[PDB]
Amino acid sequence: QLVESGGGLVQPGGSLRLSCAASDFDFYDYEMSWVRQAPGKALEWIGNIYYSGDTFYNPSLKSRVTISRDNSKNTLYLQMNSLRAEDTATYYCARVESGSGWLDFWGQGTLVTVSS
Amino acid sequence: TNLCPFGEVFNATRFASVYAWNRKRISNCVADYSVLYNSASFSTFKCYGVSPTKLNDLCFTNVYADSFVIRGDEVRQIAPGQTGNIADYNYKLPDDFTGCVIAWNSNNLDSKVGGNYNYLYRLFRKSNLKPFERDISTEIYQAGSTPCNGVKGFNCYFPLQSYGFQPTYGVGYQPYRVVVLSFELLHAPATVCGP
Ligand SMILES: *[C@@H]1O[C@H](CO)[C@@H](O)[C@H](O)[C@H]1NC(C)=O
Repeated sequence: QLVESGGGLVQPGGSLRLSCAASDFDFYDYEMSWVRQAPGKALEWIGNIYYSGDTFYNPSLKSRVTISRDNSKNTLYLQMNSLRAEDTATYYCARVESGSGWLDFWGQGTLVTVSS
Repeated sequence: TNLCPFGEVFNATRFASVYAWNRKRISNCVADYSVLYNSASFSTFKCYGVSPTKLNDLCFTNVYADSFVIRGDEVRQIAPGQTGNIADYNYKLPDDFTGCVIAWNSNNLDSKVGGNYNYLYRLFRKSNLKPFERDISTEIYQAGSTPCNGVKGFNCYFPLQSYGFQPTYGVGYQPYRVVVLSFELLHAPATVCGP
């Protein structure tokens, strides 16, 4: 059973790490993506990491977001710094199909809220 | 009187993706097109509305150079009146296009053994592009009679995909670099001429 961690409450001067685990499928050749859903807004695309550790980021979030992966540990890592008060959301790790743009959300989603 | 910067357009190290294609205005110079047609590198050199051998004679106004990277079996879609993913959702040429589509195979520049994933193409749009329209709106859209309210309906789609360019990949999937020269014909005092 795949799980997730790293999501809690965090101050807007620091950073957070988010982790997606993978189980009952191979975390080898899939194209994974990080998206987020703000309360009351649509799903916003944060970034995606390809095969062989190449990343494409949202142009609004290019300088604050780093995404990595570890295929041996079967984990997907997001790190986000210099947080704002609007950055609170439910964050989802998804798998991108090839040829179709279908996102396969098998994570339950992590809840991240920011305050003082 | 100096040369137009075709060196900074063709021989550039990094091209943009086709969904975010680069546009370079060319003005206040003289352009030598004879080096482009006589070069052996360009596999595709197709001129619509002009002739490639006659391009050293016409004075133009504000020549646009559109640089991007597509795959081999989509070079036929960089032409007026074609249909495909690139023509509809990535790069649309007008029906009265007067210019030259230039394309050369760049397998040994734009491929990695693990995959060069830095080149992107739009898979789907709500409507076809207008001629010379760049859409870089990297949203997440919904389809299938459920909205993109979350995961509780049918899941949402991401429009941009990456070509996984490999050297091993057969022709027709290898990275082809495309420069589209577009001409505007003598509305004002012309600035770019031939020698
Ligand atoms: C690109 O480099 C080659 C290397 O010889 C050169 O022949 C060619 O003219 C260059 N392209 C342009 C547009 O200058």
